[PDB]
Amino acid sequence: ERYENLFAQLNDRREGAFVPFVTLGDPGIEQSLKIIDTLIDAGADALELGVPFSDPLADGPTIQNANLRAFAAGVTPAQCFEMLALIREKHPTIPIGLLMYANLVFNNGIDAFYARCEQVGVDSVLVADVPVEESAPFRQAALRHNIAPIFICPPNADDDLLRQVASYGRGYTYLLSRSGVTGHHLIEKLKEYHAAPALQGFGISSPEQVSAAVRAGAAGAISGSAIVKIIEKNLASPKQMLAELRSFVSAMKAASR
Amino acid sequence: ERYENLFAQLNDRREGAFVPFVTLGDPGIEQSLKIIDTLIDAGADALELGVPFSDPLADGPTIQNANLRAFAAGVTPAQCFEMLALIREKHPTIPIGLLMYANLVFNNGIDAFYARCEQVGVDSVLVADVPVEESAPFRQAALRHNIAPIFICPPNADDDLLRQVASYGRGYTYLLSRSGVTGHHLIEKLKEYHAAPALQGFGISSPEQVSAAVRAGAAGAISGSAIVKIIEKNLASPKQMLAELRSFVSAMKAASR
Amino acid sequence: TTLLNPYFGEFGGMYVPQILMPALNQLEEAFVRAQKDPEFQAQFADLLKNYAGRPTALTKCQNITAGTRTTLYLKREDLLHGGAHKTNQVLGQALLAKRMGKSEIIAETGAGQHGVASALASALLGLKCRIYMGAKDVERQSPNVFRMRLMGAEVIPVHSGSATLKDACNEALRDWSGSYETAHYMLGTAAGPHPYPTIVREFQRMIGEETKAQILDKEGRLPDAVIACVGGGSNAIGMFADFINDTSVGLIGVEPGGHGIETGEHGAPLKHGRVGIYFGMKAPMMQTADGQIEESYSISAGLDFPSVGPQHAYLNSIGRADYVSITDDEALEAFKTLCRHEGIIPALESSHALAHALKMMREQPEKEQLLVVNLSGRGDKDIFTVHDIL
Amino acid sequence: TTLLNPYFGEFGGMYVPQILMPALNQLEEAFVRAQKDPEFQAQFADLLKNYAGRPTALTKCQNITAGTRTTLYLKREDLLHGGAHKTNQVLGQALLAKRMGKSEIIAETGAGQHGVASALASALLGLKCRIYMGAKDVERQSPNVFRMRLMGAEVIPVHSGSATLKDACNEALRDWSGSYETAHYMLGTAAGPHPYPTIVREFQRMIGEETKAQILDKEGRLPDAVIACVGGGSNAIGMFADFINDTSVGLIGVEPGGHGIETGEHGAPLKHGRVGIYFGMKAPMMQTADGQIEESYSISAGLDFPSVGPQHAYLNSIGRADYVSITDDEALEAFKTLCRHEGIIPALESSHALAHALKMMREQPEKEQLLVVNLSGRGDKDIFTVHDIL
Ligand SMILES: Cc1ncc(COP(=O)(O)O)c(CN[C@@H](CO)C(=O)O)c1O
Ligand SMILES: Cc1ncc(COP(=O)(O)O)c(CN[C@@H](CO)C(=O)O)c1O
Ligand SMILES: O=P(O)(O)OCCNS(=O)(=O)c1ccc2ccccc2c1
Ligand SMILES: O=P(O)(O)OCCNS(=O)(=O)c1ccc2ccccc2c1
Ligand code: NA
Ligand code: NA
Repeated sequence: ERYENLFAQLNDRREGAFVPFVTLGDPGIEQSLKIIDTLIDAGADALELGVPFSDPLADGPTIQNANLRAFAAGVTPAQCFEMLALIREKHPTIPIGLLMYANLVFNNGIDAFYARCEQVGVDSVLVADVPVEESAPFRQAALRHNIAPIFICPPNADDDLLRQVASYGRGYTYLLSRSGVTGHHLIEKLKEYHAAPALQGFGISSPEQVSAAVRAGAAGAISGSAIVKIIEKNLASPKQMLAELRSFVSAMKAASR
Repeated sequence: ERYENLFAQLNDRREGAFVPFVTLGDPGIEQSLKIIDTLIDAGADALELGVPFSDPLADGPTIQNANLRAFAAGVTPAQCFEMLALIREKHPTIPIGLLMYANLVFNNGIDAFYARCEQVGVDSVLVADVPVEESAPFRQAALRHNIAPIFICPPNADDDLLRQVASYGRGYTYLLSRSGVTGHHLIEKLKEYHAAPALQGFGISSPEQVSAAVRAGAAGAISGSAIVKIIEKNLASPKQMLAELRSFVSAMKAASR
Repeated sequence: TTLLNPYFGEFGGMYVPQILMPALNQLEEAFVRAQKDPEFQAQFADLLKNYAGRPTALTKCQNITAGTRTTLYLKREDLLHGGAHKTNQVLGQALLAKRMGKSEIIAETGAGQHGVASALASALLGLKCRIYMGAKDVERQSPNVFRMRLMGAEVIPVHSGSATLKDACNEALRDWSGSYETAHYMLGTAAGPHPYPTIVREFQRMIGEETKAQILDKEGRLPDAVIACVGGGSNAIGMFADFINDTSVGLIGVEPGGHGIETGEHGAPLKHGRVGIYFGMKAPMMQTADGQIEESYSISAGLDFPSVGPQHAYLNSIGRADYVSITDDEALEAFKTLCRHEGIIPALESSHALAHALKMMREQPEKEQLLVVNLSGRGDKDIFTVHDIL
Repeated sequence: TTLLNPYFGEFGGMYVPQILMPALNQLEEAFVRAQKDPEFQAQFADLLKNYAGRPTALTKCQNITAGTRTTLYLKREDLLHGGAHKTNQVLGQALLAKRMGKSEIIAETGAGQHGVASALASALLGLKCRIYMGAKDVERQSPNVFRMRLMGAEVIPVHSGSATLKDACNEALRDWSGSYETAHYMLGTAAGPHPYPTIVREFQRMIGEETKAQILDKEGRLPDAVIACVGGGSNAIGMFADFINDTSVGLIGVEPGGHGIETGEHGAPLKHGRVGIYFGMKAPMMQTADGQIEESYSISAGLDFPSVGPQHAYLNSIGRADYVSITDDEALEAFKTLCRHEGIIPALESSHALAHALKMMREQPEKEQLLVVNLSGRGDKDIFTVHDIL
């Protein structure tokens, strides 16, 4: 719902979307809530929020430490959902996507997890370690609760995969910039198969990359490590952290217009 | 020669022989020469002198340490022969027997070793690790140089061995008191086979043992560890050492009369 | 779609990032083809026989069972080159890597035994080997770390997470997600995403196959039960496999009970954990009420995998195999007993299996039973640990 | 008189105190009878196969000889239970002790490998085992000392003399001289008084017998030369024995050269010592100009016997076998090379034999030659030593 409206609005302005990623609770619940508000006020079209997990086997050192810092603050999934409800109560239209690891979704029941997402106002869920091959129960539960299940389109994806990602995905299609962990042709075929708008992710850390993605045909770009890095080098300076995050996000978003 | 005369003399007095053992050079060349003179002046009928060897595998802790002390003084086989010449120059009739380990005899030639023994005045040689089975070259070289080759008669010796020991031995027959290392029927059979006079050794440390051996039919008794023990517990007291050795030897010899 | 079933009942699967699926598909296809290739089988057999030392003996204990009606045999994997069963399957996986045209090997290790096995196989077969190991484990396994480097392997400490096995497992998958084109991930146990639980079982199956032939030759019948410790499940499934269809043969897996199940300090997820999804598979695991992955505690470093192979969870579910636990103290007693009565020093991991056999014997001394314990490895490596404790 | 010849040419004999001759005669008779007893041979074979793990593999190096015309095989005694060839003959001697009705075992050890072998055999066969070890060696071999005690053996430090192997050898004979009635002296090498050089050879002969059968099966011909390190001479004579009558097969023994023959700090009495009489035999030894017995120096503790088996001195004298030396540095290089290119960690003792094979290959790379190196033991025990040096 919120994604469909956002992209419809952005399309009318001939601009791409800039979506930053952060770990909920990093470096703390209070500072994280302030970081998130700064991102939105700086120009973020949507958010990608990670729930701290013990074993983020799909993330590089930057996010690894983001998760570690959050755990140092005692951040738990229950507290993350409390944060999410608060964020939605403050910002009614911004699309909110969660970056999850399968066990946190499966833990108390898959259906129950997506039901909770729907009640706090979450818009999409990307389960990092669930490939299309194991996605059935997750995508089904997502749809039953009006949550967009995010699918990943790798750079070496074959036609078969493209069709599956286009048919099963919702909200937006995740376009991997490369293989590995966090730290043109596929775009056209996705549109041919009526796939959800594509958002390029992984390695996006500069304004020109945001402009390149949009010109390539993508609906926008996602940036994580670049954002988290600003947090990790300003821990002792809360204010400056927010100031630098704002300058960064404003620069990235400007590149999408 | 000297053994034959000693036993002939002792027999005429109806007394047994008391033969003490010491390691040449223990605790030093000078003190050893003084120890030896004290033993003789105390009543020793003969002497059993050991040449310090690195691996006395037939001796217990007492003699082991005697050898060690001698090595600490840098005592060598060459110096032992110098000591032996001096001892003989001072005491012309006392029988002198050496306690050797095979390698020291074999080292510079077996024949050469016995030749040296003859030139300094040694009377017998007992090679601790040479059984009758390997004795040929040693006994032959001994006889060629008028040295008595000492053979060992174990407590569990069979008739075959008794005959060999009686035929090959000279000077005196060594009668083992027990098995192991340093720390009646056989006697009679030895006499039946015209064996050299028997001297009991191993474990002899008291006057009554000397009297028991003589009454059993032996021509005398040998005592080592008991003698060496007096040395090892009076190192810091040279004089008292000689005094205690004298009292000990005089007591042992008295038991033989 | 896959060529083989990725699941054992509800357990298993391929829960890895989308980017890693091509690597799993390629590996499964290479495995299926290799299994039908007489040339591959011949090369594998030659290495097992002339390099590793197979077949390993099946030793009858003649002192430890005195006074009872138990007859105990020990499958001697402690005599295999390397000192543990790990060597069997690394040789197979190394050949697979070469079959796919891979020149690099990625491996994870906790106790370091699999690390050493991976390094020796890579040295022999000319593969560039890099090993990930939790920083905490590297500190506690200096000997094994040096052996890996001596054999040309690159050891990489992992400081993330709890700095242990699970963290090394994550790093391995992170590395592979961006290097699978030229590197093969040599997983060390019968767990992880399909096809690994299947591949590791088939490459360890000779343990059970030999045991069956040997016990039939020596006793003229199958054992009443085969017993094996369960860390990740490789030595146990290797012993169990050929006996699964022999319904009369009991299959007993022994998880580490640590300081006692009730203390919470153990490594028995199959019977005392909760099903979850991690390390590419759906299986029972050590995890918090929230769903965070925890570590497995045991006196033995080798029984540290915080989850368990999916086939074991399946065999347990249908009642074909039974799983139990043995505490640190019970394993220590079994270790000392084998040393003194049979002159064999067992790995502390293997001592858990032996400890359960001893219990079966001691609890019912007049029960006639023929048992085989898989002695997964030798315990020279545990001498210091046993010494300090004692 | 004896049943068998106590001499190999001028070397050998029974140079022990008269009191010990009955024990040697009894042992020789028990040995001769056992060698003609099918039941004894069957028991020995059963232990070797089902307990120790025989036959051991014959491994073809596929990397270390690349670029040369040398084909190298390694007889894998490192895979035998215990980790060294020592296990073979202790099992045989333990059976002999029981045949004579003995209940106690006396053993000497330097590196501790034979000590461990003696302890494991005694634990298995129910014999009371006491082991003499020089105090200096006990300090440098804490691991092995603990393994011996774990297996029920009594370890006794010897502080006399230089506090090393030769001193332990003396203590063993001192003990036996007064306990031979109920205790058997399990000598650890092919040296000492007759019948030991003969008994140890016959109880290690399977090394060569297997090698011959294996090389004929694999290459269809006998090797050009078999190479083995020589401490006391047991692993070497075990490998040489079955090939002595095969005149075309070279027999090469490798003594430790230590820091270099010219430095005087070595352990090569056969080629650089002088014949003497000690430890019950006439053989070449490390001794001073005066005739005092000295110690053998080598980076490897196992090549510490200060003399050498009489049969080796004899084989050298008649030109049937050739003896050479290898320095600490040459052995270290061979150790590192095998680890990195074949994935096998060799004992530092065995590394001396490998080092000479490598020299034969490297000095004449285009010379076609088929060589077999006896890998007497594994080198996990030498990891720390190699580590500190490097
Ligand atoms: C002798 C022995 N027996 C049992 C096990 C447990 O694993 P398994 O259950 O896969 O057989 C191990 C594992 N060792 C793993 C985990 O520490 C390693 O990385 O070396 C072992 O080394
Ligand atoms: C692996 C290996 N290879 C070679 C040798 C040398 O002896 P050998 O010459 O008798 O074969 C040893 C001996 N070790 C002796 C002396 O230290 C011991 O008491 O354990 C060994 O342990
Ligand atoms: O700038 P970065 O850090 O390189 O990449 C941004 C990642 N954040 S994310 O979008 O929340 C994200 C995280 C991990 C994933 C695993 C595999 C499929 C896609 C993923 C998406
Ligand atoms: O009192 P002790 O020390 O027990 O015994 C005295 C030994 N001295 S000795 O006579 O020189 C002597 C020493 C060692 C021997 C080895 C075996 C044959 C006989 C021997 C004689
Ligand atoms: Na486990
Ligand atoms: Na030697």
